[PDB]
Amino acid sequence: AGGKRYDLFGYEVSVATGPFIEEIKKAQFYDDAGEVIVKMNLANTPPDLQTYNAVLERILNCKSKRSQPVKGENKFAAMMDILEEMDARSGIKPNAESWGYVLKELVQAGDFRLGWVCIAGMKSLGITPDQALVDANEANAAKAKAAGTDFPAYLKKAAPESFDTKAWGI
Amino acid sequence: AKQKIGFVHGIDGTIATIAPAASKVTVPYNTVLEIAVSATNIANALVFNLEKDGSIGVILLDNISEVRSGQDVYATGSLLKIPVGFHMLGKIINPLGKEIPTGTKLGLVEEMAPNIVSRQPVNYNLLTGYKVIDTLIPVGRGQRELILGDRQTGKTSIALSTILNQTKVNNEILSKNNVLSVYVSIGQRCSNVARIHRLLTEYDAMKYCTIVAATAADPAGLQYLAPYAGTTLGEEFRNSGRHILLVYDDLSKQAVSYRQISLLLRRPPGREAYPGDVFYLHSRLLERSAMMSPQKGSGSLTSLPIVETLSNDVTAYIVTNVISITDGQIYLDAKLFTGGQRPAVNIGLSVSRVGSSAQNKAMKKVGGALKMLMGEYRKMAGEQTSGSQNVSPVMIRGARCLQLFNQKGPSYFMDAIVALYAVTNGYMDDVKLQYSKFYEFLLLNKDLPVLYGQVNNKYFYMYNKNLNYFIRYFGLNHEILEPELKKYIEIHTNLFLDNYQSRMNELKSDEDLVQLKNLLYACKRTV
Amino acid sequence: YDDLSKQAVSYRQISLLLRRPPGREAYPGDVFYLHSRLLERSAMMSPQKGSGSLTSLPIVETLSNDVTAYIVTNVISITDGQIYLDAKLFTGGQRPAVNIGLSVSRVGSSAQNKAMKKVGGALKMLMGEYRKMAGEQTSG
Amino acid sequence: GNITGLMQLADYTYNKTRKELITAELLEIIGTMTAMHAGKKVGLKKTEFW
Amino acid sequence: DVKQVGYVQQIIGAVVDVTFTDSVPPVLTALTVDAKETGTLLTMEIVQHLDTKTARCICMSSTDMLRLRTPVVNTGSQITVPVGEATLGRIFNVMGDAIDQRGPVKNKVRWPIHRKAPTLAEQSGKDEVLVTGIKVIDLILPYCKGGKIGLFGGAGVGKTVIIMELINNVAKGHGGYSVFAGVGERTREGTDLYLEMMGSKVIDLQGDSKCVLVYGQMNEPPGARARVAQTALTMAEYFRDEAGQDVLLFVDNVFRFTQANSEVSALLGRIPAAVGYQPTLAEDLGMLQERITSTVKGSITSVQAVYVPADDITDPAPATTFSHLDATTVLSRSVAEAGIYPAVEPLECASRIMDPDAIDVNHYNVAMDIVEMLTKYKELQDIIAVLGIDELSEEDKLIVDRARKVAKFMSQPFAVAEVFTGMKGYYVQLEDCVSDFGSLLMGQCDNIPEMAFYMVGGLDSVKEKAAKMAAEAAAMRERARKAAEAK
Amino acid sequence: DVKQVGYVQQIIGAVVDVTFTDSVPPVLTALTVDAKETGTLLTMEIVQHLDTKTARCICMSSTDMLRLRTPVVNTGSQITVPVGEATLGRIFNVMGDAIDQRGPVKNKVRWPIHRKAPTLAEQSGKDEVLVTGIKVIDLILPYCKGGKIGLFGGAGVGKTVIIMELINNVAKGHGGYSVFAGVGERTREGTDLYLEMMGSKVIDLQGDSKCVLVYGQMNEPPGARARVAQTALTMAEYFRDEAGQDVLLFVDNVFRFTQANSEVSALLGRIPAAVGYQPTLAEDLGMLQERITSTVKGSITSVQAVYVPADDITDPAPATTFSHLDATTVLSRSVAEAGIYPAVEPLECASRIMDPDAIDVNHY
Ligand SMILES: Nc1ncnc2c1ncn2[C@@H]1O[C@H](COP(=O)(O)OP(=O)(O)OP(=O)(O)O)[C@@H](O)[C@H]1O
Ligand SMILES: Nc1ncnc2c1ncn2[C@@H]1O[C@H](COP(=O)(O)OP(=O)(O)OP(=O)(O)O)[C@@H](O)[C@H]1O
Ligand SMILES: Nc1ncnc2c1ncn2[C@@H]1O[C@H](COP(=O)(O)OP(=O)(O)O)[C@@H](O)[C@H]1O
Ligand SMILES: [Mg+2]
Ligand SMILES: [Mg+2]
Repeated sequence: AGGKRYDLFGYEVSVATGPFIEEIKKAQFYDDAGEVIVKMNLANTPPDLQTYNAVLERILNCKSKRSQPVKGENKFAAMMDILEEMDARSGIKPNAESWGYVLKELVQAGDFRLGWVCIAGMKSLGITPDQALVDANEANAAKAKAAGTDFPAYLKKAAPESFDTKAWGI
Repeated sequence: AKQKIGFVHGIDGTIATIAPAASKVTVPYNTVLEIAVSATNIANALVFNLEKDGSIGVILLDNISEVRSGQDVYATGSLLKIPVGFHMLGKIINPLGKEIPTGTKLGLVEEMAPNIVSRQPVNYNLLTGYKVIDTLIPVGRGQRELILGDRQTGKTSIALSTILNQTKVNNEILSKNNVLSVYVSIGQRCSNVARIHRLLTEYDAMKYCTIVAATAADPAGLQYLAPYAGTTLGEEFRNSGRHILLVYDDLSKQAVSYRQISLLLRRPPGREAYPGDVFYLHSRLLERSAMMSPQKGSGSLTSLPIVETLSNDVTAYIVTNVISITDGQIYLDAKLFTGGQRPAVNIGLSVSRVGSSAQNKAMKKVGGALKMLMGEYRKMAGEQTSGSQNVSPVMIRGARCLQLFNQKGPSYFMDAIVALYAVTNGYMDDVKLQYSKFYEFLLLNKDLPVLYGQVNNKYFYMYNKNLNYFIRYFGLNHEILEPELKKYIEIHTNLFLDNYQSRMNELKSDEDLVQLKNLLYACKRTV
Repeated sequence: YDDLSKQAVSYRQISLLLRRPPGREAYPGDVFYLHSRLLERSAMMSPQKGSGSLTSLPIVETLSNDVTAYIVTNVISITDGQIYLDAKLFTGGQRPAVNIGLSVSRVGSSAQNKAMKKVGGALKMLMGEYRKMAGEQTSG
Repeated sequence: GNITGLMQLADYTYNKTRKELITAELLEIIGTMTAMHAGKKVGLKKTEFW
Repeated sequence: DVKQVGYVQQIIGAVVDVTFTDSVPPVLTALTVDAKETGTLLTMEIVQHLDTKTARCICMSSTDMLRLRTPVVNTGSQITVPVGEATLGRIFNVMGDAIDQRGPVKNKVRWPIHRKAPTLAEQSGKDEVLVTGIKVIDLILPYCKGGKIGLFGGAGVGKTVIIMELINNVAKGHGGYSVFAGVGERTREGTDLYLEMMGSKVIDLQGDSKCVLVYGQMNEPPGARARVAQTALTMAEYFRDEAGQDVLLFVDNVFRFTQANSEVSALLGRIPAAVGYQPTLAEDLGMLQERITSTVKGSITSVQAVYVPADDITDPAPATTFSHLDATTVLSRSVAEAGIYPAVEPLECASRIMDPDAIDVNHYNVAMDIVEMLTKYKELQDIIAVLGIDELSEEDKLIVDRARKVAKFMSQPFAVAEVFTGMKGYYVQLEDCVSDFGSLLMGQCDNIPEMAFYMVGGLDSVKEKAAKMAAEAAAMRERARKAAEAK
Repeated sequence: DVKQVGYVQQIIGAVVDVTFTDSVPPVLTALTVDAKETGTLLTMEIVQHLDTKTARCICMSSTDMLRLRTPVVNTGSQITVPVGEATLGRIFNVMGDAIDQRGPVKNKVRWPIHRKAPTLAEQSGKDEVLVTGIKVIDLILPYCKGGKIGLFGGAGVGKTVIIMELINNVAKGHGGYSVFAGVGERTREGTDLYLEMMGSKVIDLQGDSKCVLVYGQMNEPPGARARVAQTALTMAEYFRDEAGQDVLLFVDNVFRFTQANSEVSALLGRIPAAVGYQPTLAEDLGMLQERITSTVKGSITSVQAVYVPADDITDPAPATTFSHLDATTVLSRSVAEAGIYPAVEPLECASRIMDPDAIDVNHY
């Protein structure tokens, strides 16, 4: 019930994607969604925009990447890398829902500076953010301003007046 | 019941000759055999020659000292196979699959490569962490780029730094776009493998890495089959849609082992004593590198083979054979390594046959500028600078970029594009060459505007480390990142030139001057 | 003959495939004797033999202006002179692109006619000095 | 004079490398040929002639 | 009726020996082994005989899990290959089996792989220039229709990119057909070429294609890698003789066809040559090259490539390939390291049709004058390296600057090199290609700077680039003025 | 029990073939002939099997007056050589026999010369600079305790003198048992070293000796020179593992070990690879090199010399020896001709401990 899709080699391609989207929505840790995308691709079902958006949803709502904890986890990096895989690699383009998920994570994390970049990138592409999230971003910014956490503490301290390999920390 | 085929006629070191039993039983070619060295233990082997009189020339791979003449020989009828799976990550392993201590599924060792329809062209990058390899010699996924150079020039360290670079990203992104790694040590010392394992455990790069060691004490047949075993581990990660990276240490040693095996088995020599079909060897090995089609999971495995070079010659048989195979090459010159700069890449001789398509949107524009700048700088750099104030901008920017190319370890993408942007756009033109890296250190780890209070930028600061995924998508040549980037770099340059450059030039004491010198070298190292 | 270098490769193939013992540059030993079987048949015959004559102009291709090769060293050892062309002169408009210093005819003047000996002696005494003068003068 | 001396060294090294390469190609060919000769059996390989 | 069976004696690498009781088949005959035991149809091709009852044959597929004394069928014919319109727009192996997953191949006929060369009476030499669009080639090496071309050069010189650009510029306008033959090629290049020919609609599957692609790559064994060119020739000679069309025959590359047989030479028992190549190399290459030639029926405009290992031109393989060509294009590392692309050396390369009678007199004269200038340019780098530019006459500096402009001008950006250059390609017509070089030859454009010639097409683009560079230079000058005014 | 017996089959130089009726022994097994026939004791190690009921084996002593049917006795073991404190201050041969004319070595156990290398778990690379007192060696190519060292140099460049200066500096003030393996070098140098040490009370025979000497020199046939380094490693590994003590290992030089194995390979019939070298050169050299490693039990700070025929680094033997070392020292002839000594070419030299993590930052 849709336009037939094709690969770069002109071969016919499947579009039946709902059964895999259900495997994403049933997930509890957002590394399983990646394996679902892989097992989808092996069956000649490439991901569509709805599938990537469901993967971003499962990313945002999940607690951890895997059952066990991992050091260096970043809830936003995986989302933005899926966006790069969408635009550059696969050719699909994101929509307002995708950037909205990406902004919800920055709102939760409190990273108020990347949120402004997400906002500017939305309206530069025509997308209109939800003012709820913009107000939450500015609120977190004001909190970090008044509390002195506008930047980390290790930046707001004097550098060594004397040059020394140990003083600068290298 | 095990089926017997003959008895060990003779044995010449790592090879053996099998004489047939009284039965007419036939053996297949390239299949594995077993030799009953004892009632309990077994010595695996592999067929390399069949002959008119039924004799079988055999390569030995385990328990060679226990082999004698007259021992019975059983046949499995199968090609050589090894265990494969995610359970092998974080392990040093014999190419036979035997784990090496420290202190169900099986994959064929010799498989065909993906055909012309089962591999997509290169689209994604592999951040080696070094600015040269990411800018002017862009390595990609599914690529097979050689690492040349004389002894002790940084060949192993480049691949190690690549593996170490990938870890920080792989801990962030999903487990499908992360690139794992294999380090195949052919003919190397066991101590080097122990040191590599310790390094990877220190930086925690061993969760996403495995090692396949075939040391010099080990049999030649094991050194011969090691890289095929590494590619066989990469088979599953291709077919499981994941990514994986191969680092074949010295393939010249892998060819010495093949020469030994062949000549001891009374195969005819060839050019430089090799049997002749040593090119087909590396061909079968390296053509397995590919960026797979979406029909096959969009998987990939990069190959970074290493080849030793004698007196900077690219005329030897193996080097030519491999340059003919590999897309690009990363030529490491002793004259530059010994000439001070490290990594000692020679851009005139190092290339990449993928180019912009490998590297990213943000890096495409910077590389398009850097290529032109270096092509202009190559023509002038032979001149001793005489127009010290009449020097061209290109002579400045190229020297600053060469200073930035100096590294020891890898570098984050965000921590490289900004540093190269400041060079190509000339923001780092007033400071002298020697301070080109201390500038970068402050630009990446000591935010001066945030320190000196000049904070007008809304978001752009080099402390977050997560702006990379916005640069990687939008690019710095965008409406939102370009002006903030300029209104960060210009204040950084101004505060530097005012406070630090001025204090630096005022030094006359030998003690403070040496303190500063050591600081600049340390900044060259850590950054 | 266009040309004898390929005749030598053919002889080498015939020999090696028949397992004749090899030699320098995978050529048999008697490959010199091959060209001597051929070029010695060239001769200016006697008045007892009809006064006939057979001239030979064997061609031999060089590679990177190598003359220390095996076939070249053999044919030079055989021939009653030689002609040496150069590509640096072929590109510089000097066509035929000879090298008079390396080009030699041991038959110097007995071949030349009465009208040609005088002209050739003059041109030799001219070119021998033109070479010394042009070799030492500047480009300007 | 210095250029001459450099030229004589270059000539000695060139001719040395030339002769060594000739010997190397010769020993290679004789080695491959010798290996082929070694791959010949000494057995009688008796067969019926009646 | 019944096909005789043979029994394997020994298996050494790609070489196998076979017994035949009744009588051995002829040389180059195909011999099958069923897929029941080894999993795939293992084909083999006799290279030489040993005894009246025993013969030895190479294998075009890898030999794995192959027992001794296995039955080997005599097909009664050498390797038959399909030919026709159905071969168009399809990838093919050595055996002719389609490896692309497009479908079966309709074949009303199937020609063999080895065939006698055309007789001297059949041959036809027609002097007719081929407009490649490339500038160096349009001037110094005018490619001849129905002739033979060779892109000599080592690794990383641009002969593959020259093949791609020549395809893009010729095969589109070539109303006949075309054939590509990857021999020891990188498989990635095969994917790139296939997707380019698909996006360019040279290979229009639903419509009508006009390009065959045969591929035996580095991964393949030597027996396949040697018999690819014969397969592509079986495809091409059909279009030449039967269909009567004009054919393009691209090859990448012949040195792999050589070294494959070299990899089997020791197994066959043949004694090697000085460089380690097979003793029959010249004959083996001639039996292929002579098939690549025009006839009274048609004309194959072949374009070949040769790997020159270690940039050693003295290597026998290119040395023998010189004679079998008409346009010996040569590429060099030096011109490539100087930032010029295509990295052609005009002095080292030559053409047969570069004659006054075959082409225009002005074209021949301009080409010969440029070639005469560049030799003096070499003789003057010999001097400037020592003395300096000051110690040369102004008449000498003039030709120095002219040659320095010519060398940079004969660089050219290609559409295929958009990835590396980042600049759109230019198609330079032959007539403009002579008016511009002649205008530069007679000092008509000496006021124009040097770098304006770098990586452009015709003379109009040069003047555009000069105006540009003057604009940015005035910008830097006035910005320096304003910076001095500011501080 | 009754001893196995065999009969000689053919002789080509040092190489012998032995037919064993019952069965062939394993490779590396020793085979002895009585002195009644040849005139002296002769042990011969098996190196390969040709067929069942046959074994090709290399002689240690000369094959003079050896016949084609001499009975041969299987010892049932590899070449066992002594170990322990009894080996101190004594010269030994390839067979572990003494030649110093002093007395019977009071060994308690003998170990085979051929041995598997340490496992990856046993190895422990500890980076510590070794102060030699030499000025070039310290700055550019700093040595490493427990690591390997290479003095790569041709004929008349000064690598033996460097070894002697390193002995006078390091070895005497080492506090650990030293070993000196002469492999195809001048017999005069062994006498000079023995007298220099017997005078320095390093080989005090009436006291405690801190040295071991093994000498298979150029006079000896290749069968000795190809298995003498293994004997010295058998001595060193006992002090490394059992005693748990740091030791040195001065090889002068490994190139004659390689030459000997090449001559042997020609006698064995193996096809030469390049420059008339054996096809198994890399394997044969790595089985010796990888035994030289600092395990957790101890450390072996080897100092190997290497010879370069015709002053050619591209010779396969040094070219393969490079990878098996931690600190190279490429000596030159032009530098020696210029009067400079040591004739080091620091641009060709290299080291592993030359990092700031090990050596101080100023030194780097
Ligand atoms: N980028 C770098 N910065 C500083 N030092 C470096 C760098 N790269 C390599 N080195 C140093 O170079 C030396 C050798 O590097 P590496 O181990 O990569 O050499 P190699 O090519 O593996 O040598 P071999 O060929 O002998 O194995 C080491 O001391 C290492 O620390
Ligand atoms: N530091 C030094 N001062 C003076 N002379 C030296 C020095 N080092 C070496 N030589 C000289 O070099 C020559 C040979 O030294 P040495 O015996 O070490 O040679 P080698 O390196 O062992 O070479 P070979 O073993 O082939 O003779 C002697 O004449 C010796 O005096
Ligand atoms: N027209 C061109 N513009 C820019 N770069 C080129 C051009 N032609 C060749 N190159 C260089 O050559 C590389 C590809 O080499 P390739 O042609 O594949 O080598 P070979 O032809 O020897 O196989 C490119 O990646 C690039 O560096
Ligand atoms: Mg290395
Ligand atoms: Mg000495």
